[PDB]
Amino acid sequence: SHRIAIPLILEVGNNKIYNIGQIIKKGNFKRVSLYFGEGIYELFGETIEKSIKSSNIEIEAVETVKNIDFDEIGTNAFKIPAEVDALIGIGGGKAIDAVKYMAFLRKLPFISVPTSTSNDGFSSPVASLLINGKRTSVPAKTPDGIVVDIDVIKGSPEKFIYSGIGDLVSNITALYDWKFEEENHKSIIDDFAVMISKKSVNSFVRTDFKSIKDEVFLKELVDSLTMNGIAMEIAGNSSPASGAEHLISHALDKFLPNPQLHGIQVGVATYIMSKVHKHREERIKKILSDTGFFNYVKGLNMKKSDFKRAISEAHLIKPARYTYLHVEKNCETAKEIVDTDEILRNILV
Amino acid sequence: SHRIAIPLILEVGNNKIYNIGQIIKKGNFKRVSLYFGEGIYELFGETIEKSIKSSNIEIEAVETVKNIDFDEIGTNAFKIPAEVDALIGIGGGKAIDAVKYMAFLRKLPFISVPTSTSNDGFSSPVASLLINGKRTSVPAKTPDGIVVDIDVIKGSPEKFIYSGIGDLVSNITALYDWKFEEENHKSIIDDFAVMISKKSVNSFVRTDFKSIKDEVFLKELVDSLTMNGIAMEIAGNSSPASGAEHLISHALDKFLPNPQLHGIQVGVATYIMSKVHKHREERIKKILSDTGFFNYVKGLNMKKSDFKRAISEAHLIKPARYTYLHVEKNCETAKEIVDTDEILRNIL
Amino acid sequence: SHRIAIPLILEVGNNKIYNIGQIIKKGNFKRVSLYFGEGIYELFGETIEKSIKSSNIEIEAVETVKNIDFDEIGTNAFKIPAEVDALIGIGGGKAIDAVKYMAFLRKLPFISVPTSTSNDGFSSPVASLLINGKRTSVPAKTPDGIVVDIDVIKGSPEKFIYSGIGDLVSNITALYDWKFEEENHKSIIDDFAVMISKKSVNSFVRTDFKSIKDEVFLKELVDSLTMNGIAMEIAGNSSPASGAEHLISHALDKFLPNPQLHGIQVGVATYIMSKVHKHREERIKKILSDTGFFNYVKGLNMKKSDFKRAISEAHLIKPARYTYLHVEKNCETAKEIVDTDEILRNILV
Amino acid sequence: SHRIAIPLILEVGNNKIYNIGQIIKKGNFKRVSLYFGEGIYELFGETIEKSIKSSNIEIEAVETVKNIDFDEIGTNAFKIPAEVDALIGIGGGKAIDAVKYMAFLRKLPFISVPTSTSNDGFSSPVASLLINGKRTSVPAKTPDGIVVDIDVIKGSPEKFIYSGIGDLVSNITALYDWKFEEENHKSIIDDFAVMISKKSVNSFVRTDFKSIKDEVFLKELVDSLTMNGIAMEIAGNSSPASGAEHLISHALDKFLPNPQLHGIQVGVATYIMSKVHKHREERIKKILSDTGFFNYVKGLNMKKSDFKRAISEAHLIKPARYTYLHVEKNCETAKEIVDTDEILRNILV
Ligand SMILES: [Zn+2]
Ligand SMILES: [Zn+2]
Ligand SMILES: [Zn+2]
Ligand SMILES: [Zn+2]
Repeated sequence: SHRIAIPLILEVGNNKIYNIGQIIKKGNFKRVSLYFGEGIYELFGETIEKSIKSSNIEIEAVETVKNIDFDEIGTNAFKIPAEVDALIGIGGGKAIDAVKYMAFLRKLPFISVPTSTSNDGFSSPVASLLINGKRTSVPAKTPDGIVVDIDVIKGSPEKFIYSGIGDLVSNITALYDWKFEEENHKSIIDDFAVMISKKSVNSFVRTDFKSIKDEVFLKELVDSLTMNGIAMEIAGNSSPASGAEHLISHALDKFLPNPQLHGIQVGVATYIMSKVHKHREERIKKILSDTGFFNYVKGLNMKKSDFKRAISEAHLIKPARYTYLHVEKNCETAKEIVDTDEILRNILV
Repeated sequence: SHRIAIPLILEVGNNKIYNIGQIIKKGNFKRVSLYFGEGIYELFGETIEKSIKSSNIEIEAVETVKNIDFDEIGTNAFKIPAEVDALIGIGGGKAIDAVKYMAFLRKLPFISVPTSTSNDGFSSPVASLLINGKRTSVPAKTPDGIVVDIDVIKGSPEKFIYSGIGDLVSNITALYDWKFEEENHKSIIDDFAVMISKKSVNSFVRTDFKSIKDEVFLKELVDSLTMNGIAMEIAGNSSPASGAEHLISHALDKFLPNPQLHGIQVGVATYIMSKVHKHREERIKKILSDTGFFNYVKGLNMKKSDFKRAISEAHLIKPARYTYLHVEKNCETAKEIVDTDEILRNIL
Repeated sequence: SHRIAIPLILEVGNNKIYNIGQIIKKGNFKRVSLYFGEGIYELFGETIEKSIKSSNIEIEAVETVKNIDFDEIGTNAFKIPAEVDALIGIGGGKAIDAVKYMAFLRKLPFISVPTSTSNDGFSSPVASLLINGKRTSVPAKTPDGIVVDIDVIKGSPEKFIYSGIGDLVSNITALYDWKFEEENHKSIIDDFAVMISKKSVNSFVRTDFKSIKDEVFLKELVDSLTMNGIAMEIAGNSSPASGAEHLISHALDKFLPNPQLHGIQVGVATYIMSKVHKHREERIKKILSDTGFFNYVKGLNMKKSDFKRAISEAHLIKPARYTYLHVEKNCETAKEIVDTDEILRNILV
Repeated sequence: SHRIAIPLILEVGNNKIYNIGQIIKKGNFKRVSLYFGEGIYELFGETIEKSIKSSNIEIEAVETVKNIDFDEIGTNAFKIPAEVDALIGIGGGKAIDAVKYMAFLRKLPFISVPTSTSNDGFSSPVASLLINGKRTSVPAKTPDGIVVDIDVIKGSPEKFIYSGIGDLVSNITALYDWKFEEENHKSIIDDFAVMISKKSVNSFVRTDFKSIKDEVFLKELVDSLTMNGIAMEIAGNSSPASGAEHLISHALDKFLPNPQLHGIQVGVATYIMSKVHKHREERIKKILSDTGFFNYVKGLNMKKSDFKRAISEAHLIKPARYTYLHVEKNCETAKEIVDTDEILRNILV
């Protein structure tokens, strides 16, 4: 008994920041507040303000987002003046998630304007926040508008792109777990959500590329991450884009003091789960190699022992689900993979 | 650009508590947590648990709700185990609103089982909580189920019934303000929401009654309060049930340390607004008199001065709206009413 | 897996016809066609046209509705110019149902402006048409707008009001059959649909009245009939307003050459079913007596034998349902009622 | 003020016919009727029946669809027994559209099982029928389920594949016209609809292929055509997949006694419109050449003069729209293209 809110505004391409005003006019907002990640205003602020003001939209306030702490977010949410019609979030994944959550708490339209794509948070119904010092995924609301400027994304640090590659590829293992879950009568698949998620991913995986900062490559990456969010909205849950691989990453977040980027953790987890599933192994290996994902991850010195533990505790994150990692045998296989596999032996310490 | 979630389960009548298990089976919940207001478990707890367990539904936890403090609610919300499918709230208005808010934060189905009807919180998309020590109305989510046992309601303290009468009669003034707002191009009316809110209220207002603990009376009261909540869900905002009269009450809440029951404040506010509107004055006067609402309110010693200030600050609660009290002249009229009116001179 | 379209426009009261322009402006229609029942334009046409034109809405065409024949309706439907945004139907039940069906076939918004209330056709998702010479209830679409002028209704012939009373009171038995059906696992009740249908009916039944042309009485009658239609739209089927009593009437329609008004047949059927249900008998008897419904019906000379046959064949109209009349014993009881009951002995031949 | 019904069931791939029973079980249908196009039962009937019966679903009737005449369809619609829960249509485009329309008239769930893909009728909310001897597109309802078996499609006659290519490629010009329309304030674009239609098409256009009976090629063709229909359902109108190119085809249908396949007419129209738009010309030329669409069309001897007339009359099909062909200048340009263009000089007489 669930309701679907497909975003009204979807713009991925060139020259978007400059035209943000005309882009969001479709929402009929009279009065907005802009929330910028640190340093972001210095880069794009004036242009964004000019653009919005010239589209005859008033700006109540311009603020900076400094953290993803649940308490500070709730405080700030209720500080938002009652005459505000809409929230605009401009920045990285953390900034987006914070503003998204405020809009959720105040039941306000939210426009997502990410300056990087480290994951699909910028398009989805879930927010990643700090809850009692621990990074945690919590229900929020899907953005009403998503505006991604590929020029801006071109300029982002490569860590965020690798992170995005990791969160995208996870759709392959997530869908497999979802099907396994259904076969075990522990859920029901949403066919359309599967179809779009699958199409987004397969489009990306097939795209030729010279480098990861390639415009065509980035446009495909962003389109798919956007799609993933909408697929979640359509399904009414995270399954289209979140399976065991995600549960592994969430488990890591609960005991590591300094977890790596969500996308990075999810990517490694996806590789692992592919070998456990014995499904789409070559595709996943190829994309994560060819893009330099594995290369990059080696430099981070993630521990085998931390993954082994996350694998064991993955099921605790969503105990009513039934992924491969809700089965003890599959956990042991997963752990044996982490100890044996050649790529892992290389990129993990 | 808004989505409507009409509750799946609606049950108002006799022998509901005992059958709560079969009633909620429709939701297909596998594992629930029960939250009881203080003293409520001692009264209905065992029965409720038995009923639920016999319908093959697992109970993860049974807890007590001790406040409506936003911080504690958030803390408790994120303590709810991940395997929980649904939240059931059993108790008074404060208890219900707390559990409802947790369900909102965790995106979980919520079953509302009120043991009193002091207001339409038990059926609506808004929660009344403490925010920085101040009672404040905040967005939440409409319950997925509402189960009201009229026997339990029969046994509630009269103060909650009077409160309920007050929150119900407010529909009359709210709808008028809403129409005024539309005429001033500051919103658009949702015709269906107007229809059902109007029907619930008119049904109640016409009902003959010996006393306020009359079963037919109570059943009507509860039906309308339930309707009000669904009306709000349908409209996508509070306007079907919340106009200037409510803005008055919310304004009182911001400066009074010890506000009265929402319903009580809203009732008095409704009487005042009727005279300002010069609309349905006799109906409102009659119902609030005949039920003993006014008598009851006299005993509370609410101050004329507090109402006058609330009237002046009502507009600040929702400055983008356009109720009668968003116009200075109508505020002066409202304040002259509080100083003059005979009933008010008596009960304030 | 079903979608709900609550009407955008709902207006029941005084001075509605004159203000039809301003009332429908909310729909943002640019170009409409008006369909009038026979004689209806003579009464209200100029006013309606003036009002619409003065609200800056173009009128493509003004036409007359002459029948409820399915073939003529389809032909006329596809003659509607492609530039037409909306259809307005002004007249009696047959006229409304015809225009409603055209709007259904062309997927056009429909505004219902009934000049009588012989039944809830003016507010519901079903149309009553002639199919192979037989009156038949068929799926259509709920109006987007309903505009009922109580002054116009005041002036309608009494037969239509009695018909309306009959179609309204049927909620009581329909809801009982629906509950019975659920208990037998042959359907699932929609709680909200039950609540509103129940509230509309109970409001009406309790209303004091001097005569059936009383303004307060008519306003209540119209509100309820309107509610009944919306109840059906909400449930996604007819059950909130259509039970065995309806099946009886539909069965009569299949073998009678000259059936009486839907409402009239339904009313008598409702009385019968109340006795079969042994539920709300006194209320139903009281309302149908007090309003003069029974006295009116006596003049029509409906046959006991026709009702007995309709009772036997009721189940054939909807064989997958499970009302009381899907059980042989209850049919026998129904027939014994028609042969015995004092009121029926007086008002039927 | 419009409601979206995304299909519950979407299956495109191998071994689908045989498993139709398990596939449709998700719909919880208790009793269905199967409607087969001519000759189709002989090919797949027994298997389909077995499969359905073994999934514990009753089959009320098995019938043959013999045409797309509106009158015969209405007659047959109302002959469907009241206890039927769902209609299953198995066959070509005409067959599918006929059964779809019956489901529309009886407000019944519909499962689309196409044995060819000559167009996106099998996934969309519109039906192509004969109205007064003229092929005409009319509002229906989107299927509740779509089941396409690529093995079956492999074995279809090439003319349907070429037809499908033609109806698919039209998305490129349709979207351009839609944007033009919006710029002229004559409609509002649905961003998500644009995104999926665009993604389906671009996926197909990029797919390498040996032949048009290539399994990967076909799977992509079918996925996109499926997507086009859902895009239409999402938008609440046909614009995502129907622009001037379609208006041209529909205009041909109104004066030709023997029109060619919708898809074929649409494909040629799409080439023409691309040159008028001066947009995506090379892509469209490449795909229609490389697939052998143009060579195939040459054999049909469509007349230049017919296209010129269709171009002039295109606007009459939907006069309230504002496509390029709602502007006189663009019409002469289109007509000069038909007289001049090298490809057209070759493939048209
Ligand atoms: Zn993720
Ligand atoms: Zn209230
Ligand atoms: Zn009826
Ligand atoms: Zn087409």
